[PDB]
Amino acid sequence: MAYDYKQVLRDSLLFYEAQRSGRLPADQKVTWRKDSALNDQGDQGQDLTGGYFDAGDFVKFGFPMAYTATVLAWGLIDFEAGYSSAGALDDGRKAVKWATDYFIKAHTSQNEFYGQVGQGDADHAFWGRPEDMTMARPAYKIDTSRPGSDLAGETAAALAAASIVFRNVDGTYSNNLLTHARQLFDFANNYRGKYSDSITDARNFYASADYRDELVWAAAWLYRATNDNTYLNTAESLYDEFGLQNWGGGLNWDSKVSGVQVLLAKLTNKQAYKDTVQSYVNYLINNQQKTPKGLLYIDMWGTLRHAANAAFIMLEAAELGLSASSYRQFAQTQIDYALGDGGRSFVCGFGSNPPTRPHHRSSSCPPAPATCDWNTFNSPDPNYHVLSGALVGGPDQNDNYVDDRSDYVHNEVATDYNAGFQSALAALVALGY
Ligand SMILES: [Ca+2]
Repeated sequence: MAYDYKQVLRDSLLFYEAQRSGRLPADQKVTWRKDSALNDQGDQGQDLTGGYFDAGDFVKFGFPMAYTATVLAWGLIDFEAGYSSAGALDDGRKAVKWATDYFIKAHTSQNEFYGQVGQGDADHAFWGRPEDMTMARPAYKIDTSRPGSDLAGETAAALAAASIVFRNVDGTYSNNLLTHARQLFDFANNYRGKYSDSITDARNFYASADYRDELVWAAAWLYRATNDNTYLNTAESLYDEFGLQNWGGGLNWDSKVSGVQVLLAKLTNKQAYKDTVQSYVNYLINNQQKTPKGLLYIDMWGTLRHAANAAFIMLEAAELGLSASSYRQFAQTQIDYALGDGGRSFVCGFGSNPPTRPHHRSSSCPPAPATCDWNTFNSPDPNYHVLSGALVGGPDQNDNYVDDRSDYVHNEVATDYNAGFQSALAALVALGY
C-alpha cells in the first residue's frame, strides 16, 4: 500500500550497480561488488573491460545489454523529471554510460563489433564471485563476413539515445556516441543478418527472432538524435517494406515492434502509428491473459519483465494523448503488482516478503576470503547479500510463487528485466504518483 516509487527507482539503480563488470568507481554504492573481468579483451587484445554482466551469470551478452541501454536512456529522455525528483539523475546517466562506454570499446572497427565476452558453458559451470573467475573468457564479434543487423542496430539505437541524454551535460561524449551510432547503423543496414547466426554461442541464450525491427528502431532513434530527415525516411521506408504494422505487438530485448510504433508516432505525429499502438494496448488491458490477481501473463519466462515492459509502452502511449488516464492507471497496476499488491513483493530488497534467493551468483557469495562455490549455491539460507532492486521472473499464471535459488524461471534476474520496469518507475514519479 502506498509505494514510494522514488525509492524503488533508486533501488533499481542499485541493481544495475550490482551488475557492473570491470573496474568499479570510487563512488560505487553496492560495495560488496569488487573489480572483476579485468582481462576481457578482443582478438588483438583490445580492451573490452566494463559493461554489464547479463543476469545471475558473468557473461556479457551484447544484444540484451544494448536493449537495456536503449530503454534506460529512453526513460531518461522522456521522464527525466522522475529521475530528478528521486534525486537520481546523475546515477541514471551513469547507468546508461556504463553500457555505452563499453559499446564504444566493443566497436573495434567501423564495421566490426564485439557482441559477447565469456562463453555460456565455461561461465555457467562456475558459481562464485566474479573476481575469482579463472576460466578463459573468449570474445566473439560480428563483421562484414558475419553480420549482426539486430545487435549492431540495437547498439546504434542505444548510442543514439544516449547521445540525446548527454547532449547538454557532456557535449563531447554526446558527439562521440553519435559518431559510433551512425557507423553501427550503416554496418547493420549494409550487411544484413542475424547476430546469433554469427556469434553462435548466443543462439542458445539470446537468439534473435528477426533483425528487421531493429533496423527501423535504430533509424528512428538516429533521426531523433540528429534531426536528419534521411534517417526518418529510411525508418518509415523500412517500416513499410517489412510491414511492421502487422507484426505482433510487444517490447522486449528480442522484439522492438511496439517501441518502434510508439516512437514513430511521437516523431511523425502520424495517426497510423497511433492506431497500431492503441489496438495493442487496448488488447492488453481488455483481453491478454491475466492472473486472477490482475498481472498480465505474457509468458512463463521473465513474466514480470513482460508486464513491466507492457506497462512502459502504455505510459509512452499515454504521452501521445491516448487514453492517458486509463492507460497510466493500468500501467500502475502492473508495477504495483510487482511491488506487492499481489500479496508479496517481487523486487529483491524491497517490500513485504520479497524474494531472498535470486538465481544470482555474486549476491549469494559471502565476502572473501571465505570460499564461494557451488556449496554456496546449494545453501538453504537466503543469498548472503540482498540484491536491492532486482525484479525476479515472478509468480506463475495463478499467482503462485516459491522463493527458490535453483528456479531459473521464477527467481531469474537480468539487466533486461529491470529496464522497462525502471523507466516505468521514472514515469510514475514524473506523473506525481
Ligand atoms: Ca528483433
